[PDB]
Amino acid sequence: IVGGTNASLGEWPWQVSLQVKLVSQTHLCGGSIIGRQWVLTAAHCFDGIPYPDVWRIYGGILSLSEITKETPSSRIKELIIHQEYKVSEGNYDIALIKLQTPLNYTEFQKPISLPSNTIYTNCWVTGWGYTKEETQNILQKATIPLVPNEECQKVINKQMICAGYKEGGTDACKGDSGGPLVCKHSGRWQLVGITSWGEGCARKDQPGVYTKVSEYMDWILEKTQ
Amino acid sequence: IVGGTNASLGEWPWQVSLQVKLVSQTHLCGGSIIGRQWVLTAAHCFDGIPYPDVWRIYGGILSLSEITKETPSSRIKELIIHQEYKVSEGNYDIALIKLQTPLNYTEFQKPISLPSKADTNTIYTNCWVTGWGYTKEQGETQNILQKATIPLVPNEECQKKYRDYVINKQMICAGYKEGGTDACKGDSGGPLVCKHSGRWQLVGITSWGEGCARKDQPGVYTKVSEYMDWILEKTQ
Ligand SMILES: *[C@H]1O[C@H](CO)[C@@H](O)[C@H](O)[C@@H]1O
Ligand SMILES: *[C@H]1O[C@H](CO)[C@@H](O)[C@H](O)[C@@H]1O
Repeated sequence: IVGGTNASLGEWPWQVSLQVKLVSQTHLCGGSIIGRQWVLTAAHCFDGIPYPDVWRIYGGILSLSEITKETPSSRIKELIIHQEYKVSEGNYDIALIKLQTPLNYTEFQKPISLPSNTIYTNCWVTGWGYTKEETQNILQKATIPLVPNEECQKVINKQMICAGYKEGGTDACKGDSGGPLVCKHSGRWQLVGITSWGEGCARKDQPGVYTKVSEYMDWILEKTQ
Repeated sequence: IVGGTNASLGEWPWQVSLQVKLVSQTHLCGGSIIGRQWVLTAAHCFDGIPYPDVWRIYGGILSLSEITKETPSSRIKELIIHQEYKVSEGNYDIALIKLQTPLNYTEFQKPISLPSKADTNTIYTNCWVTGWGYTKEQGETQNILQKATIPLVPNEECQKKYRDYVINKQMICAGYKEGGTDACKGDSGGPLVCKHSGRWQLVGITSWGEGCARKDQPGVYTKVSEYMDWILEKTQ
């Protein structure tokens, strides 16, 4: 995350860190709790490392230093990458992770509501990725305005969402992929976007791109059975 | 394709024809669309004409005759031949083409999925080669795209079959013991694909041999899954 302030604990209980830890761990990507045994994240996070048993998932934390031997992790029972996703492009950048053991929610770990079709205000982003360019131990926060896609074009499908100041200076960078773009409306927080890609980490006029969760609901419901 | 049959329109929408204008414009290789601006092919296709500006790339067609000099072709912005490939030699025989201009996906022009490193134990039972190559050992390029189905022949038995050359892990062998069904001259760089699940996957790229359907001498194919890191690296 870049352009943004440090994270209160409990403020974003749905945020998880996906880590691989082959022999030792490493935070590679973010994700969102959406169900007791379900995390939503970006397909491209698993390009280099599609091996599910190697991944480890941590929620309800703020400082990655808190993770230790006696820190319960979640495991991937099943990794469901969209079938149209292809490594060479940013289309269909979405993935469901079915957890091995269903979580028991707390003050610090709870799900996000999926979007059920409007004009969002108060949209936010989070993550453990650097500002500018290394990895931060403490989760981060920045507020951002949606950019209409048709303007976003400066190929961007109906399945994408864009956000960013075109003055620039706040966006997400590596390690923030698969993390959530959320919005606060009808009094309720919703998960509107999944961070996917943008050229650079936004500088000046480069809005970031996000998978648009609402247009993948059929998919998500289909795959959760 | 020796021992094949006509493809239908839209059947193999990732298949492209790689041509060059020497005399009349001429088909020299095949290739596979793997993204809007990415085409995967064989590196030995450029052995004699390693000048990118010269090549025209055509997709979404069944008959090469459909191609008039008024049909729009894609051009090569960037030719990425694998770092370790050497010209006469048969290893690392793979190349990425970055197109000058994004393609438009249609019914007849689609990309094909690549295999995942987590697919590498998969046993594929339903495999196909397609191309405009010769249909007999000494023959002519074919107007209508050919298809042929052909079984994978495991590494060790394929090595047995080729005493003089070395068949490494980066390759993959397909053919019948009797022979008679194979890729021929003009099919190089084209796709070997396999249906697994409900999904087509690019499993190989036609490479060497071009014995063109000799007895017990399976066509040899570049094993795509072996190059995922390379591809991921080059396509960013
Ligand atoms: C969050 O808090 C850390 C403490 O490590 C500071 O580096 C900085 O104030 C950031 O906003
Ligand atoms: C509730 O679920 C938690 C998930 O971690 C387990 O520790 C346990 O099975 C309990 O029933």
